[PDB]
Amino acid sequence: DIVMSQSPSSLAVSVGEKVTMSCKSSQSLLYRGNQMNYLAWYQQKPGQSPKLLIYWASTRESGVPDRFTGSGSGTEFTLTISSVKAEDLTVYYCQQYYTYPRTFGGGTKLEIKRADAAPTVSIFPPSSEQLTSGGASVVCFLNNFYPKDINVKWKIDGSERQNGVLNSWTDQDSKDSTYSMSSTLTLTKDEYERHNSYTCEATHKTSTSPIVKSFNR
Amino acid sequence: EVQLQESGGGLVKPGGSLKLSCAASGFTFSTYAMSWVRQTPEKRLEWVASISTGDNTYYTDSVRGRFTISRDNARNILYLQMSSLRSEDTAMYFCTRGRGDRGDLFGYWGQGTLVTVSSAKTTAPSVYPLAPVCGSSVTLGCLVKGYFPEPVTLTWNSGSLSSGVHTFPAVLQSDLYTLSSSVTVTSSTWPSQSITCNVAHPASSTKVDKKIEPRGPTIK
Repeated sequence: DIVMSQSPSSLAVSVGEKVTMSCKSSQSLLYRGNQMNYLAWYQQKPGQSPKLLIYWASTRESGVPDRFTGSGSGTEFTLTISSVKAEDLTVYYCQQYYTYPRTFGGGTKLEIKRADAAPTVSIFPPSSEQLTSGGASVVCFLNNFYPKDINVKWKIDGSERQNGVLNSWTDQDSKDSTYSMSSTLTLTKDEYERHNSYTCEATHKTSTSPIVKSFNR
Repeated sequence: EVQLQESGGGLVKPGGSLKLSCAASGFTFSTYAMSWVRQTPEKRLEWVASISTGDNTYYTDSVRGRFTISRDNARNILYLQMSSLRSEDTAMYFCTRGRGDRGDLFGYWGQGTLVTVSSAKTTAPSVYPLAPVCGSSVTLGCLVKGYFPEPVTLTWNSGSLSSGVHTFPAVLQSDLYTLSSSVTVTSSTWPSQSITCNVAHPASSTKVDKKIEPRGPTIK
């Protein structure tokens, strides 16, 4: 294919900052005939369609603010925002239209820097109600942490279980710029009752050791 | 000025068929190349097909021989006929118009129409209260497990409890969605004051309330 790669996939930014996004091309997009790069950038705000931002690598679309600037050539392209505004905190996609199939980069999301915060971790045994139906989900909330990178391990009677884990991550909170995560371990009731110690352990850069939350059945 | 509006999206079973339409207005439609571009649940953008100003069509391999892009200049509409639908085809489908009278550069996009391809049966969620186990604040929760299709609506105390709430995006496992929500309050607030999980699933037409009961020894 012609493969488009964007780096990094996410970027922590402060309002008023100058930021730069990379888009790389697996084959050159520079057409010799007219010296144009067949490369476009799009912005996509939450709930909205992508909107064309830049084309021919460096031509701003009309009504696109001067702080947006595209550059580069061949296989290496750059989207620069002079001074980022809050409404710029979103996903940007590069796209080649040099050949078919038209192909997109995976996008770069801009997010707000805020200062690191430790997760608040909570573990919940299966409800008696779910138990009656022969199911047993164990739920762990990891709330209000920063940065977004986090790891959760389930340990049952001291040993690690990976199958049957369902994870979910919030978007950056609009009020406090923190992240939260939900981890659900679903067992059969029978298997839940073959064990005693259930442990949710969170590895986050705010601690050199795991944050552990446990209960005994 | 330029308006694009997609329609015809919906839920279908694998192997199913659909026809999307894209109503255009506010420009000379015959002048422009048009396209369909989809956005997957993973939020990847995938070009699906393009049609030239002279009815030449272009497809991405995955939909070749299954989808057909067409235009009707007399009515200013672009179509995408979809057949033999697959799980992978699940996406938001956008129609686009070329930026200029030249090529198919995606200059203008509609707001999209959603296509879901799933073999799941319509399923009401199981809603379980999550009570804290063995201070200053306390975190309660609600697990909304195994439902289809999206969406559900979850409130705490009918909407009264709004701050300290996290509701996690639905996630798919075994063709069913699971969602959860946490609510964090003052320890003196609960269990002194009642707290209840309200889940609505408007498709199975179910509405469920779940009071979070505090754990403790009124054990036998």
